[PDB]
Amino acid sequence: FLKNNWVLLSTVAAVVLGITTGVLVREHSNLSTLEKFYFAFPGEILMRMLKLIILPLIISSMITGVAALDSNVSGKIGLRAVVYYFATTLIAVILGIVLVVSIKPGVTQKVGEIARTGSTPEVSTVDAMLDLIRNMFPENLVQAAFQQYKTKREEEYKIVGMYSDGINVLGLIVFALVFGLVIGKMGEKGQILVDFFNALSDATMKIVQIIMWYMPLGILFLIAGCIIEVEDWEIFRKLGLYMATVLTGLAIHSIVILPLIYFIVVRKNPFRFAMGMAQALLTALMISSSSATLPVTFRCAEENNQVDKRITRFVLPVGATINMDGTALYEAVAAVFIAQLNDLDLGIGQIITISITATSASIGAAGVPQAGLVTMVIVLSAVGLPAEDVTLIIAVDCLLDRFRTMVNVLGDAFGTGIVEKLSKKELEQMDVS
Repeated sequence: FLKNNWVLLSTVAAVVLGITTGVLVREHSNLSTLEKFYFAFPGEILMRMLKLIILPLIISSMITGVAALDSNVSGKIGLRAVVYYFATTLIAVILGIVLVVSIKPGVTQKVGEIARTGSTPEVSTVDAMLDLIRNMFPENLVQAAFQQYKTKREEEYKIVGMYSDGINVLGLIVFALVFGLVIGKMGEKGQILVDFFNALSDATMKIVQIIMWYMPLGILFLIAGCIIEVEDWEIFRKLGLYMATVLTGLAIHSIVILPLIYFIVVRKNPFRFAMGMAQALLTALMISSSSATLPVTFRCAEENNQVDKRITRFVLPVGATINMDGTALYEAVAAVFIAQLNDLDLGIGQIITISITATSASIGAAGVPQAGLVTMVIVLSAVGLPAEDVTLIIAVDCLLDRFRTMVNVLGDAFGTGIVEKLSKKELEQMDVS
């Protein structure tokens, strides 16, 4: 078993050791504010090392996957993937609404005891929905590689725009898809570009494999530092039911709904599918970033369970940005909890409004600095509640974001096989032409 499953064993041992180190240092020592940063420094180095790979990997993988197919086949596969993602997001939103309504956590608790932290960002709903489309088509490609576009109202108000930092994944993916479609059709004129991007993708995969060797040491200090940062257990005890209901929703989704759909579509063991991606699930748990974890998910999905290259190369980059299942669940649950905190009546129209708003805003908050706060503000504004109440959950927002990424990765892994089976006729038909 050793020397072949070394990476997974090292990751598990690092997780256990980091938990032990963090709890011991917190319980039997006291550190200053500055020293915790120097204790978590290796985690930051690992996080920037993983952040750097994202751009070339995403671009080359998307271009290769799109150019490896034909126009009609690419259209059909993209349509199937989009339909599957939308259906699973809508089902997740319904599940979250039903669970949070049935549990009724906010009624028993009192608003006065809970303390507020952080601030409420200024959000305009229509402006955000238009910013999505504006970012879909950036003005500059080089600027789109590390910057995003934002618009705010100012003055009977006029619109003024500005550029802020942050890689624009959506616009890059759209342009890569168009470029891959074009050079797939060019043929003998675009073969050199296809070869260039294939080589770039392979080199990026090798660099990722190199980074995976150092990953466990970073993970140890990442976990230890994250555990150290907690101030007291009173905030967790007061908000225990909120974590209970979000985690119950995520677990129910992951264990029931996705394997059930997999069984209605295909016929195999969904749990054999799920157990082969433990490395990717852990990667998601500690790194907690769907884009950063993409190389690991790619590698595990390609190697462990033998999936075809075209389906993986085309489904994984799209599912990185579009698939938002845990996010929507958390938005719905937290928003309804906030509504319960205040005096409100749960009408059917209001529930339908929340159901639509959670999905729409979660799709809107696909890639942004703080998706959760913006989505919560949009949902509250649609309902009519004040936007200041987003501050309460911030103290316990970080914990769930670790499991949301794991759920998203599992959903992408299941959807890859689902689409593969669905379009298995085309793969065989076009193999010789």
